[PDB]
Amino acid sequence: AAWINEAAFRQEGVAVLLCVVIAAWLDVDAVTRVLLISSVMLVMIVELLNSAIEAVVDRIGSEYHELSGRAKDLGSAAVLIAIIDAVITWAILLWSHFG
Amino acid sequence: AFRQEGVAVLLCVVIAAWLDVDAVTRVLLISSVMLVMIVELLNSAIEAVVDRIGSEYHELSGRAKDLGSAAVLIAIIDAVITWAILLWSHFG
Amino acid sequence: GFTRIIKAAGYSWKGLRAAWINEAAFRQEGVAVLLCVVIAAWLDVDAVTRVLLISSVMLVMIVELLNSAIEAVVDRIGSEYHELSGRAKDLGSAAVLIAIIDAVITWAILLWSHFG
Ligand SMILES: CCCCCCC/C=C/CCCCCC(=O)OC[C@@H](O)CO
Ligand SMILES: CCCCCCC/C=C\CCCCCC(=O)OC[C@@H](O)CO
Ligand SMILES: CCCCCCC/C=C\CCCCCC(=O)OC[C@@H](O)CO
Ligand SMILES: CCCCCCC/C=C\CCCCCC(=O)OC[C@@H](O)CO
Ligand SMILES: CCCCCCC/C=C\CCCCCC(=O)OC[C@@H](O)CO
Ligand SMILES: CCCCCCC/C=C\CCCCCC(=O)OC[C@@H](O)CO
Ligand SMILES: CCCCCCC/C=C\CCCCCC(=O)OC[C@@H](O)CO
Ligand SMILES: CCCCCCC/C=C\CCCCCC(=O)OC[C@@H](O)CO
Ligand SMILES: CCCCCCC/C=C\CCCCCC(=O)OC[C@@H](O)CO
Ligand SMILES: CCCCCCC/C=C\CCCCCC(=O)OC[C@@H](O)CO
Ligand SMILES: CCCCCCC/C=C\CCCCCC(=O)OC[C@@H](O)CO
Ligand SMILES: CCCCCCC/C=C\CCCCCC(=O)OC[C@@H](O)CO
Repeated sequence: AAWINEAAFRQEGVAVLLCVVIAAWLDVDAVTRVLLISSVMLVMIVELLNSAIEAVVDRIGSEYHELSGRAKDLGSAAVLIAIIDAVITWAILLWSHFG
Repeated sequence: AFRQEGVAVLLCVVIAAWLDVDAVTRVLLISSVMLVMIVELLNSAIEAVVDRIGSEYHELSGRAKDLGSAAVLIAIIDAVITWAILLWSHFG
Repeated sequence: GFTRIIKAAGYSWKGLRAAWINEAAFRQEGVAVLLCVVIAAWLDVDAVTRVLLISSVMLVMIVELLNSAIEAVVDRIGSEYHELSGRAKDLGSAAVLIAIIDAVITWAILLWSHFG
């Protein structure tokens, strides 16, 4: 409900969205296509969960606590691992596809 | 309801075993369903925190539940795309 | 932008570092994950199987980190509200254990079909 109107989410969304379109056009087999799409959708999923966690922390207050920062650091780490999994997925699958 | 969610899993698992597909297709079909559960469980956990922070509404209280529900939505969508693509290929 | 990434990549490193430093269980988990990838990378399998073997154990790490974040929130709130902090932790722990089960099963089935 109107969270999709922030810049960072739009660039993240459009990046993921763009990959799904690309994956939908590539001449690959079904299992590869599913994996190409799954890897980038997971990034969007995890980022949504990371932002959701961040919302809960900011909800509590602006006064800083060590665990408040750590929850955000762990959420970011989850996204990073997701992004790496996506790059690796496309790397392994689309290697030697152009030729 | 996780009660119906659990039976929904079994049905997908039963169908997955029913169809004459190889191990890779079988792992993809079921994992996608399992990812929904994981995200839902994670979303439900986030919700449990929000609800005890306060019984009041806040800009950030409801913003979390939306982003969490969005994550579940994206997971369910990915699951449908997977079952569509694979079954289409299987019955090609 | 380019500077958003440096800032976000920095929080990620603090996340992984703090998670590593604070628990032996996490360190041993990261080792188990790291090995599994190395093994997956060297196996003589097709590209989709390779990705499946890698992708799954990665998901374990992802869910682990997300859950650890959620745990940090309920500990932040304090002792008083504990009981629904308990349910949030129970839910998140289910997500972690499910993901690990999926990883274990996936590796079993796939390595079975290949070596068998
Ligand atoms: C920084 C050095 C390591 C970086 C590794 C990243 C890309 C390489 C991945 C593994 C390639 C090394 C050979 C292992 C392997 O894949 O065996 C498969 C074999 O069937 C043909 O290569
Ligand atoms: C209610 C709207 C839901 C989405 C609208 C319909 C989308 C059409 C198909 C579902 C996913 C297709 C994505 C993959 C694709 O385009 O390749 C198709 C081809 O691989 C079939 O094997
Ligand atoms: C500066 C623009 C960057 C664009 C993003 C990168 C583009 C990636 C791939 C471009 C080619 C699209 C795939 C076309 C293709 O493989 O053909 C599919 C097959 O059905 C042809 O009959
Ligand atoms: C080796 C060839 C790879 C070809 C491209 C594969 C890219 C796959 C996934 C990357 C898309 C991630 C989109 C989300 C994103 O970047 O936002 C996260 C970050 O900007 C927020 O801090
Ligand atoms: C185009 C951008 C590249 C981005 C960097 C990707 C680094 C991460 C993982 C590297 C794994 C790719 C190699 C996998 C592979 O298929 O080996 C090559 C082999 O198929 C050729 O015989
Ligand atoms: C021969 C086997 C096919 C017969 C069709 C019977 C289908 C029965 C159950 C299908 C799976 C149940 C769970 C899937 C599901 O609920 O997806 C809905 C999803 O959009 C979440 O609302
Ligand atoms: C060919 C028949 C099988 C179709 C399988 C398609 C898989 C789609 C979704 C899999 C996950 C099921 C999750 C069910 C769910 O969360 O719905 C419950 C809720 O929406 C009802 O209020
Ligand atoms: C050899 C390594 C295997 C392939 C992975 C290579 C890494 C490629 C791109 C990663 C850089 C993007 C950094 C994204 C990031 O900072 O995450 C943001 C997140 O933590 C908070 O939104
Ligand atoms: C194969 C692609 C991803 C490979 C990594 C899989 C899991 C990701 C990270 C595992 C934990 C890395 C954190 C290491 C770290 O920060 O330790 C610092 C500490 O030892 C300093 O004393
Ligand atoms: C908690 C248990 C998780 C354990 C994590 C580390 C062990 C997991 C997988 C490693 C066992 C694979 C052994 C088979 C293998 O490596 O194939 C050999 C292949 O290269 C044939 O030459
Ligand atoms: C925390 C981030 C750490 C990132 C770790 C980097 C990932 C390392 C290896 C993943 C890529 C494996 C490439 C597999 C490969 O090259 O084998 C190709 C072989 O089949 C040739 O036919
Ligand atoms: C077949 C053996 C059981 C395996 C369980 C896996 C089934 C799939 C999803 C179940 C997740 C369990 C989450 C339910 C739960 O924890 O509720 C209890 C707790 O949250 C408060 O009562």
